[PDB]
Amino acid sequence: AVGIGAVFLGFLGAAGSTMGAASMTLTVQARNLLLTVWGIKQLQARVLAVERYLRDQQLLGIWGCSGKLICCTNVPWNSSWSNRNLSEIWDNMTWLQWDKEISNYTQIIYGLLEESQNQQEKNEQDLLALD
Amino acid sequence: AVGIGAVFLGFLGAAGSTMGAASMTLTVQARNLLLTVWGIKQLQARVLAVERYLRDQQLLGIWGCSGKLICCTNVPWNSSWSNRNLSEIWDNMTWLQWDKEISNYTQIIYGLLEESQNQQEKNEQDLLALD
Amino acid sequence: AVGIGAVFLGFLGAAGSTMGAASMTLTVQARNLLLTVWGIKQLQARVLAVERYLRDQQLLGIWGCSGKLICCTNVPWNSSWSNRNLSEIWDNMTWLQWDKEISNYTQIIYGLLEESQNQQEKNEQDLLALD
Amino acid sequence: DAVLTQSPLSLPITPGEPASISCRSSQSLLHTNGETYLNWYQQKTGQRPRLLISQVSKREIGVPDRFSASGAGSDFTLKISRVEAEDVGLYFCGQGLHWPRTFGQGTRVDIK
Amino acid sequence: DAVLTQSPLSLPITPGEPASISCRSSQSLLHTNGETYLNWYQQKTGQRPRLLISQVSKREIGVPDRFSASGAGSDFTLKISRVEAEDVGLYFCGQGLHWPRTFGQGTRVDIK
Amino acid sequence: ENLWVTVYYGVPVWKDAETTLFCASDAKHNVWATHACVPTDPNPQEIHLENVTEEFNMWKNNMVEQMHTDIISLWDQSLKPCVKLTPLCVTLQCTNVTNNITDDMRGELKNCSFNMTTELRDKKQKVYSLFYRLDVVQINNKEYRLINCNTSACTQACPKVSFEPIPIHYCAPAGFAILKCKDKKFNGTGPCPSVSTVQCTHGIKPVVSTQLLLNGSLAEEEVMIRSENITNNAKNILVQFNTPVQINCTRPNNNTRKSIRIGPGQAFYATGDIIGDIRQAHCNVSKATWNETLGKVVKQLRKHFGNNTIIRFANSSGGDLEVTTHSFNCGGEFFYCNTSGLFNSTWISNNDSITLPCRIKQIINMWQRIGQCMYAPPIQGVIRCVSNITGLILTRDGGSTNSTTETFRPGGGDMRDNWRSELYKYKVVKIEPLGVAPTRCKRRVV
Amino acid sequence: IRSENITNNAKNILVQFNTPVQINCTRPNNNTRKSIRIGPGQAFYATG
Amino acid sequence: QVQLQESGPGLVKPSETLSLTCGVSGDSITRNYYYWHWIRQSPGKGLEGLGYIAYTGGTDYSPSFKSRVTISRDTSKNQFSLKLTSVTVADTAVYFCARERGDSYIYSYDGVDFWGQGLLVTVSS
Ligand SMILES: *[C@@H]1O[C@H](CO)[C@@H](O[C@@H]2O[C@H](CO)[C@@H](O[C@@H]3O[C@H](CO[C@H]4O[C@H](CO)[C@@H](O)[C@H](O)[C@@H]4O)[C@@H](O)[C@H](O[C@H]4O[C@H](CO)[C@@H](O)[C@H](O)[C@@H]4O)[C@@H]3O)[C@H](O)[C@H]2NC(C)=O)[C@H](O)[C@H]1NC(C)=O
Ligand SMILES: *[C@@H]1O[C@H](CO)[C@@H](O[C@@H]2O[C@H](CO)[C@@H](O[C@@H]3O[C@H](CO)[C@@H](O)[C@H](O)[C@@H]3O)[C@H](O)[C@H]2NC(C)=O)[C@H](O)[C@H]1NC(C)=O
Ligand SMILES: *[C@@H]1O[C@H](CO)[C@@H](O[C@@H]2O[C@H](CO)[C@@H](O[C@@H]3O[C@H](CO)[C@@H](O)[C@H](O)[C@@H]3O)[C@H](O)[C@H]2NC(C)=O)[C@H](O)[C@H]1NC(C)=O
Ligand SMILES: *[C@@H]1O[C@H](CO)[C@@H](O[C@@H]2O[C@H](CO)[C@@H](O[C@@H]3O[C@H](CO)[C@@H](O)[C@H](O)[C@@H]3O)[C@H](O)[C@H]2NC(C)=O)[C@H](O)[C@H]1NC(C)=O
Ligand SMILES: *[C@@H]1O[C@H](CO)[C@@H](O[C@@H]2O[C@H](CO)[C@@H](O[C@@H]3O[C@H](CO)[C@@H](O)[C@H](O)[C@@H]3O)[C@H](O)[C@H]2NC(C)=O)[C@H](O)[C@H]1NC(C)=O
Ligand SMILES: *[C@@H]1O[C@H](CO)[C@@H](O[C@@H]2O[C@H](CO)[C@@H](O[C@@H]3O[C@H](CO)[C@@H](O)[C@H](O)[C@@H]3O)[C@H](O)[C@H]2NC(C)=O)[C@H](O)[C@H]1NC(C)=O
Ligand SMILES: *[C@@H]1O[C@H](CO)[C@@H](O[C@@H]2O[C@H](CO)[C@@H](O)[C@H](O)[C@H]2NC(C)=O)[C@H](O)[C@H]1NC(C)=O
Ligand SMILES: *[C@@H]1O[C@H](CO)[C@@H](O[C@@H]2O[C@H](CO)[C@@H](O)[C@H](O)[C@H]2NC(C)=O)[C@H](O)[C@H]1NC(C)=O
Ligand SMILES: *[C@@H]1O[C@H](CO)[C@@H](O)[C@H](O)[C@H]1NC(C)=O
Ligand SMILES: *[C@@H]1O[C@H](CO)[C@@H](O)[C@H](O)[C@H]1NC(C)=O
Ligand SMILES: *[C@@H]1O[C@H](CO)[C@@H](O)[C@H](O)[C@H]1NC(C)=O
Ligand SMILES: *[C@@H]1O[C@H](CO)[C@@H](O)[C@H](O)[C@H]1NC(C)=O
Ligand SMILES: *[C@@H]1O[C@H](CO)[C@@H](O)[C@H](O)[C@H]1NC(C)=O
Ligand SMILES: *[C@@H]1O[C@H](CO)[C@@H](O)[C@H](O)[C@H]1NC(C)=O
Ligand SMILES: *[C@@H]1O[C@H](CO)[C@@H](O)[C@H](O)[C@H]1NC(C)=O
Ligand SMILES: *[C@@H]1O[C@H](CO)[C@@H](O)[C@H](O)[C@H]1NC(C)=O
Ligand SMILES: *[C@@H]1O[C@H](CO)[C@@H](O)[C@H](O)[C@H]1NC(C)=O
Ligand SMILES: *[C@@H]1O[C@H](CO)[C@@H](O)[C@H](O)[C@H]1NC(C)=O
Ligand SMILES: *[C@@H]1O[C@H](CO)[C@@H](O)[C@H](O)[C@H]1NC(C)=O
Ligand SMILES: *[C@@H]1O[C@H](CO)[C@@H](O)[C@H](O)[C@H]1NC(C)=O
Ligand SMILES: *[C@@H]1O[C@H](CO)[C@@H](O)[C@H](O)[C@H]1NC(C)=O
Ligand SMILES: *[C@@H]1O[C@H](CO)[C@@H](O)[C@H](O)[C@H]1NC(C)=O
Ligand SMILES: *[C@@H]1O[C@H](CO)[C@@H](O)[C@H](O)[C@H]1NC(C)=O
Ligand SMILES: *[C@@H]1O[C@H](CO)[C@@H](O)[C@H](O)[C@H]1NC(C)=O
Ligand SMILES: *[C@@H]1O[C@H](CO)[C@@H](O)[C@H](O)[C@H]1NC(C)=O
Ligand SMILES: *[C@@H]1O[C@H](CO)[C@@H](O)[C@H](O)[C@H]1NC(C)=O
Ligand SMILES: *[C@@H]1O[C@H](CO)[C@@H](O)[C@H](O)[C@H]1NC(C)=O
Ligand SMILES: *[C@@H]1O[C@H](CO)[C@@H](O)[C@H](O)[C@H]1NC(C)=O
Ligand SMILES: *[C@@H]1O[C@H](CO)[C@@H](O)[C@H](O)[C@H]1NC(C)=O
Ligand SMILES: *[C@@H]1O[C@H](CO)[C@@H](O)[C@H](O)[C@H]1NC(C)=O
Repeated sequence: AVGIGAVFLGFLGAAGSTMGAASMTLTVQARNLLLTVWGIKQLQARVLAVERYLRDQQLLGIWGCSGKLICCTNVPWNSSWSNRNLSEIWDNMTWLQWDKEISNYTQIIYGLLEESQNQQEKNEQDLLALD
Repeated sequence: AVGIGAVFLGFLGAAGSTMGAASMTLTVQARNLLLTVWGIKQLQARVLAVERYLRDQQLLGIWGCSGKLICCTNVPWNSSWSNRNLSEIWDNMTWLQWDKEISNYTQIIYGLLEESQNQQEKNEQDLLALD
Repeated sequence: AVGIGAVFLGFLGAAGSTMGAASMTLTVQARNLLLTVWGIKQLQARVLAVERYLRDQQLLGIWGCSGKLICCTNVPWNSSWSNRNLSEIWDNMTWLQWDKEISNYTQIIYGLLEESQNQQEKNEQDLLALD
Repeated sequence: DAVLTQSPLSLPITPGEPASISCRSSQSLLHTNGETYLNWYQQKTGQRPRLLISQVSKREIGVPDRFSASGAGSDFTLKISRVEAEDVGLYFCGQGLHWPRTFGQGTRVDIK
Repeated sequence: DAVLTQSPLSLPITPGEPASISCRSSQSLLHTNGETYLNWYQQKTGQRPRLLISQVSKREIGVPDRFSASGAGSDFTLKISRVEAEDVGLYFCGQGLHWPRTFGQGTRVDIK
Repeated sequence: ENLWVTVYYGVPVWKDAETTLFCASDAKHNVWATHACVPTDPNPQEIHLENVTEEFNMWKNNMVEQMHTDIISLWDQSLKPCVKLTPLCVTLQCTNVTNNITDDMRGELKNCSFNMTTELRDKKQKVYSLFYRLDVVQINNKEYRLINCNTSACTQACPKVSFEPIPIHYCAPAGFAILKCKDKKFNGTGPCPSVSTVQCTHGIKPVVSTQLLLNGSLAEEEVMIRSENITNNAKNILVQFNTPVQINCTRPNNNTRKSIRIGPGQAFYATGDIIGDIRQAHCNVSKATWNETLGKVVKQLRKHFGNNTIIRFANSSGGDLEVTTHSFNCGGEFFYCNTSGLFNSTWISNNDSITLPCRIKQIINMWQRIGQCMYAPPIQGVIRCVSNITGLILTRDGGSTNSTTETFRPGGGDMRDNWRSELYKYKVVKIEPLGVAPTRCKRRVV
Repeated sequence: IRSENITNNAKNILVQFNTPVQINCTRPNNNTRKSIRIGPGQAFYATG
Repeated sequence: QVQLQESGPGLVKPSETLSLTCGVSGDSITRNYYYWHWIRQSPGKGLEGLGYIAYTGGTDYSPSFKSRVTISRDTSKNQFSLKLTSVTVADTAVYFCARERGDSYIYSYDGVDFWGQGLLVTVSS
């Protein structure tokens, strides 16, 4: 039942809400990702959906987050990308606008995460090898 | 070689065994999950198997068991769901009968597990933010 | 820029390098793993590539290394498999030669790893049961 | 105010035959999020209410499977596969979407 | 030694039409790993040079979108989609592949 | 102060993309296969989104192209099992029908006789059939031949497949979604103030028309004018009505059917002798409703070109019969009506029905195909046709700075416009659940 | 020189050059094409 | 952001040693994949790279100046210096200190990120 407390909404229902409020519905978006010519077309659609999901999972796997909807990384943020306040982003901006703003700097963050993960992995292996 | 010690059984050979003994053979079941019209028929079967496996993997991924066969959770078990002894379920019942009895409450348990894991992720992230 | 320090190299370009030096380039090889008749051929190729990647990830999932390229295990290395010093392997051998030398004993190591993970899984569950 | 109107007001019956109760709403119960909100209640003579079915067609735990319901939009009905002598009492169809919350006038069931 | 040669020596233009600069190398800049290592630099009168584009076609952060470049192997060109009056100064093209590092002679841009 | 970056999975971020949507239906023979369409959802869910706006822009969406390709695929798949009319190209001897022939119908039907083969290759048979004047040419009683003989041989439509345009629902695949604009006054382009997500689109009627849109979805509250560039006279103008105008079409000729065994297991369904009186086929439309509808269209169209200017309506200019006359296959009969009586009036500033004649044709090629035609078999009995008009496809007559008498003209060619008028409220998008944003969380070093 | 077994006379011998030679071939006859319609929508291009 | 600043004397007599020092602020000289160069802008002849120092301490000198340039580092105060012997009149130029990008094991990065301010040295009495 709807009330003054929490709200359920639907798939892609928090697209117009701020990032802070939209971060609570990360599970609903993730759980919905999954005549011979027509058979080829249907199989193509299913295969493409599987490749996209596998690519996203692979990208997550390369980083230090095996599997979880929210995870933390050990690299500081660079103002050069945004420079915006902390509270002003989560409480006054939606996900679409933020994505549009960081779209020109995604590849750099994607490379930095991989670099940090490789360094952390080798350091952890060396640290654990002193037993 | 067979003997008075442990037995190996086969693929789904532990179906007649109790839940306690069948829980030791969880790896064998999990490791066996993977004319143009004929080509379509074979590709359809292959894609169906891949989709089913990815579905189960996604369900495990949403929870805190993305990479292990046996994992514990934090939600307690309400007595109304079964009101049966622990020793009698593991040592006097099989998976087929237990699955038949709990089939009417699987969706509720899945929803509770998903919500609990989401809340736990938010709590861990909030606590980790202090450091 | 290229210099006396590190070197970028390319995809499968560190094959000639020693194992110790090639172990730092695992991410580059892992990240690159992803008219009706022509459609059947391309779909078959894509399905085979996805099945291969899924099989590799499944093998890693069975072991306790489901979300990391580098991990550690509790089963030691029996001398009968290689009977060679540690330094001569990482600093004087390549992956192609080490792979060709252990090719006849890979299945045994795989079985040992799976059994060790199953035993550790039940030991850990039994130990955590006290809570 | 979302008013609920049930029909028939009285349903004289006997054991061993099916029964049906209908509930209609003045406003559509389909929420913006694509979900429906309707619950069926039961209340014996002098006892407190009891929730039988929820979310239109989601059977509660501990209630026998004889009771059933289905519908969408503004038309919903409650179907009992086989009624028993202990099923006597008032029946209500509540809604938990529009404020303030309201319930139907009530339908009574008694032996013929 | 891999030397760089630029052309034209001077580029007198006016605010209102595009501009283009070219830079070539004596040796192939395509390294054995499959990556080019040419970069473009801009230097004002009595000021430190600034890196505009990297890896042939990568608009450094904080540089206006009005600049762009392309090339492969031994031919490269720097084109300005929209030139203003503050783009007066020298332009340098350099390679970070061969040793010793080399830079072009330097073509200056000035208002006609 | 320090900020650390973190990655989030499952954000509602999305972007435009191209994808091949699969058809869905109720899953209840007809010309449309419908066997490749999976059953539709028992109760489709519509999720309305608040505070979001999307840049809808028709005339470029791949939905219309995909639908066109799908219609072509089903149409071709419905003609392959049918028989090929290859031995029909023979020297036809014809004579005009003079039995109770009227002045307007005079010379339209030609009683033709010719030699045709049979089930045995060693013998032939002499038969006769009726053919329309539009499907025969003279060879220089007189000798004649079919119009498609010198172009290409084509098959005949099977009698078991009906031409009923049942609805079809397009649904996006996994990992994609289709947005819907709920605005009641949505323009052909621009940002939609109220966007809503839906699983499957509404039932789209795959009707066929050339000048007047029929059996479609009407406007929600008022007449809407659609055009990619209204200032460009070379661009077609689409108009959608708010209320429909009924039209009654009929074929009073009570003709019969005759089966001619042209081979082993192959039969040619020819036109038999017409019994009873003979009259011309025509359609009707109320004058009052048409006048009111035209007035409303003039009122809505004047705000785009100015109040002072006066607009005018004129009939078709000329060209092929497909574009110069309204066509629509109903009752298994392809019609071609002369719409010159509908656009015959001016609009100055500030007995009860209209009848228009029609012509029937049996050799229909459809679209812009010349090497593959289709022979429509005759339909026994009298044909009655009632229909709802939903829209029109107008064309501007290029003129100088007259600033008056803006002459408009009906006429549509490509079938893409018909589906554009129905798919203007949808656009397919691709979701990107992976997101990145900063926060105060660091990493627990172990 | 390329060959699976040079000592086996039953195997083909492949030779690759380092510099090419030019060959000029031509059909001096100035023939004409003639179209013959052998059926509905079908034609046979005969030699004129 | 990172800032570079050179220090030393602007006037030197001919035929003796010449020493310059360039400080680093905002970043550490022991960075995982970055190099530090010394480039001079001579009038008319163009830019010239004297040499560079890697993060590992290894020095590299150009072939035409290998017998005259020398680079040292001091990680305790986050700065590096260059020594140049047998100076001549032709060495008069603006000496810069900059930091370029090293090719990491995983990815490749090129380009000089930051430059100093430049100090003109006159070789004349
Ligand atoms: C736009 O929408 C209108 C709806 O308003 C469509 O009009 C329909 O047109 C079709 C023909 O194209 C009509 O179908 C035919 O109706 C004939 C009359 O039969 C009546 O009575 C029977 C009793 O069982 C009803 O089932 C039937 O619906 C009618 O009410 C039938 O005799 C016809 O059957 C013959 O053809 C079919 C194949 O089509 C064969 O299977 C049969 O065996 C038989 O040979 C046929 O059913 C339909 O009735 C019209 N509807 C209405 C409400 O009038 C327009 O066609 C549509 N499109 C266009 C372009 O305008
Ligand atoms: C569409 O936009 C409106 C306008 O921003 C959204 O309404 C806003 O909802 C938030 C809740 O996430 C409200 O914030 C809270 O309001 C209460 C009011 O008592 C306050 O106590 C809290 O501290 C907090 O500020 C916000 O006020 C409210 N804005 C209004 C009502 O003007 C709406 O949620 C958006 N919907 C979607 C689907 O994005
Ligand atoms: C991210 O990069 C894209 C390009 O890859 C940027 O898009 C570009 O944005 C500029 C404006 O900053 C557009 O310039 C246009 O200039 C004309 C003439 O002055 C003006 O009339 C327009 O209104 C517009 O300003 C440009 O067209 C646009 N696209 C391209 C392909 O260059 C985007 O701005 C970048 N975003 C950030 C946050 O850096
Ligand atoms: C099929 O069901 C039969 C029972 O009807 C299973 O036989 C049972 O196997 C268990 C194995 O643990 C036996 O337990 C053992 O009993 C001995 C003697 O008391 C004790 O010393 C051991 O420590 C252990 O408790 C059990 O007695 C035995 N029951 C009978 C009647 O033979 C059989 O294993 C089942 N087979 C499959 C494939 O599920
Ligand atoms: C391809 O093979 C050549 C020849 O083995 C490799 O060059 C050699 O690489 C090794 C390993 O780094 C060098 O050894 C080390 O040299 C440094 C001084 O540079 C010294 O301090 C270390 O203690 C160790 O000796 C070796 O000197 C070097 N050169 C020669 C002539 O052997 C090359 O790296 C290989 N490249 C690839 C991509 O596999
Ligand atoms: C892993 O297993 C493979 C196959 O079982 C082994 O390859 C085989 O190795 C033997 C040598 O142990 C080769 O025999 C050869 O025989 C000739 C004639 O006597 C002799 O002149 C050679 O010097 C060699 O001894 C055999 O050809 C070879 N391949 C096959 C297909 O059998 C491999 O050695 C095993 N590796 C290890 C580390 O055990
Ligand atoms: C079309 O021509 C045929 C061939 O003459 C006509 O068929 C004959 O019509 C006469 C007069 O009604 C009959 O006596 C014959 O028995 C018919 N059959 C044959 C095989 O000769 C047919 O009636 C003509 N139809 C029309 C509409 O004029
Ligand atoms: C159908 O075939 C018959 C048999 O070939 C044709 O009859 C011939 O027509 C020609 C031309 O008029 C005459 O020279 C022959 O003498 C006829 N032969 C016979 C046996 O009658 C007839 O013309 C063909 N066409 C039609 C429409 O019947
Ligand atoms: C910006 O990136 C640099 C990379 O060295 C890092 O040191 C710095 O801490 C980042 N931003 C801040 C001030 O956290
Ligand atoms: C956030 O941005 C606003 C707008 O410029 C500014 O006034 C404010 O000081 C910033 N910081 C905080 C902590 O609010
Ligand atoms: C019964 O279920 C409720 C959920 O409403 C839960 O809070 C409670 O813990 C359960 N009872 C037991 C004994 O676990
Ligand atoms: C198990 O259930 C039985 C009832 O059949 C009961 O008598 C017994 O006490 C239960 N065991 C425990 C440990 O409570
Ligand atoms: C390497 O192994 C061989 C044989 O086992 C042995 O003779 C040699 O001493 C070893 N070398 C080192 C450095 O341990
Ligand atoms: C028969 O019809 C044609 C038109 O198709 C006409 O030209 C001819 O004069 C007519 N002949 C007679 C006798 O009516
Ligand atoms: C076929 O004949 C008709 C009528 O004589 C003519 O209009 C058409 O152009 C012809 N087609 C071809 C391909 O010759
Ligand atoms: C729709 O919007 C575009 C863009 O503003 C405009 O050019 C066009 O005239 C509009 N059409 C109508 C019918 O309002
Ligand atoms: C529309 O047509 C006019 C000419 O009537 C042209 O000038 C204009 O560029 C076209 N496009 C738009 C977007 O207005
Ligand atoms: C159309 O109108 C005319 C008016 O005379 C009438 O005779 C005819 O029967 C009508 N046809 C239909 C199908 O209503
Ligand atoms: C068509 O026929 C129906 C029959 O009920 C009639 O009501 C309607 O007015 C007719 N329309 C026209 C335009 O004749
Ligand atoms: C439409 O009806 C009005 C009623 O007053 C009449 O004045 C007008 O002339 C009519 N227009 C046409 C085209 O019949
Ligand atoms: C045309 O007339 C309407 C009133 O009917 C008025 O609202 C509109 O502004 C007028 N058009 C112009 C351009 O003034
Ligand atoms: C209708 O269009 C045709 C085009 O050929 C023309 O000849 C005819 O005159 C037009 N009708 C009227 C009434 O002008
Ligand atoms: C359509 O009807 C009008 C009525 O005057 C006529 O002039 C015109 O020629 C007709 N069209 C054709 C193609 O005959
Ligand atoms: C159009 O209207 C005029 C009015 O004078 C009339 O003479 C003419 O015949 C009409 N044409 C048609 C095709 O209705
Ligand atoms: C056509 O005529 C026949 C004559 O027997 C009659 O039975 C049939 O009903 C007529 N067709 C219609 C549609 O009335
Ligand atoms: C035609 O329009 C009328 C009036 O809106 C409607 O009642 C009827 O159902 C429509 N018929 C079809 C086939 O759309
Ligand atoms: C290739 O090398 C082998 C081994 O040396 C030799 O036997 C063979 O003759 C060579 N091939 C040719 C074509 O000479
Ligand atoms: C090549 O041919 C010779 C005979 O000419 C034969 O003896 C030999 O076995 C063949 N194969 C090889 C690999 O030499
Ligand atoms: C080939 O050579 C002969 C020599 O007589 C000459 O006549 C002929 O034209 C040549 N052909 C070509 C294609 O060069
Ligand atoms: C071949 O004959 C044609 C005939 O018109 C002529 O035009 C052409 O020039 C001839 N070719 C040569 C090479 O003479």
